[PDB]
Amino acid sequence: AASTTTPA
Amino acid sequence: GGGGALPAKENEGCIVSVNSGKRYCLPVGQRSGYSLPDWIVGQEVYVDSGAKAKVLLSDWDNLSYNRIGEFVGNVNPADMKKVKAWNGQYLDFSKPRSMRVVYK
Ligand SMILES: *[C@H]1O[C@H](CO)[C@H](O)[C@H](O)[C@H]1NC(C)=O
Ligand SMILES: *[C@H]1O[C@H](CO)[C@H](O)[C@H](O)[C@H]1NC(C)=O
Ligand SMILES: *[C@H]1O[C@H](CO)[C@H](O)[C@H](O)[C@H]1NC(C)=O
Ligand SMILES: *[C@H]1O[C@H](CO)[C@H](O)[C@H](O)[C@H]1NC(C)=O
Repeated sequence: AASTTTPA
Repeated sequence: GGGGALPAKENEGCIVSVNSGKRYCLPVGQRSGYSLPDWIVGQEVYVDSGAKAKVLLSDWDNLSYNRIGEFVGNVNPADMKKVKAWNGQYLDFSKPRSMRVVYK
């Protein structure tokens, strides 16, 4: 639904 | 902007550094990279947007998690803070990390 960020 | 500053074009949205007056602008229809350029990322800014443009900002990278605040016109620096976000929180967009410009 939303844009996400990179994981650890 | 104040007197002498080049105005945002009608289809352009800008963030302007509070410290330096230097700007980062995009036309309607464009977004930043994963983060804003290193010289401005996370720095204190205000929005200066042309009449047809709306600036979407996030305090996080990549315009993410509905942490999105919307800004039109020439915004006072203090009005970058405590702003309604898409996700229902009120967030600080004074030091943004990512940006998109859309039609108002
Ligand atoms: C969030 O990022 C994705 C790509 O990873 C898309 O560009 C999406 O359109 C972005 N969301 C917003 C609000 O610009
Ligand atoms: C963020 O995470 C989602 C999983 O919920 C996706 O993997 C998406 O591609 C990720 N976005 C980025 C920029 O890495
Ligand atoms: C991606 O980074 C953002 C901040 O930019 C958040 O920390 C988010 O929780 C991160 N997502 C993942 C899956 O670690
Ligand atoms: C994921 O990677 C990006 C660069 O690709 C960012 O550095 C981001 O802050 C990273 N996410 C995590 C949770 O460290």
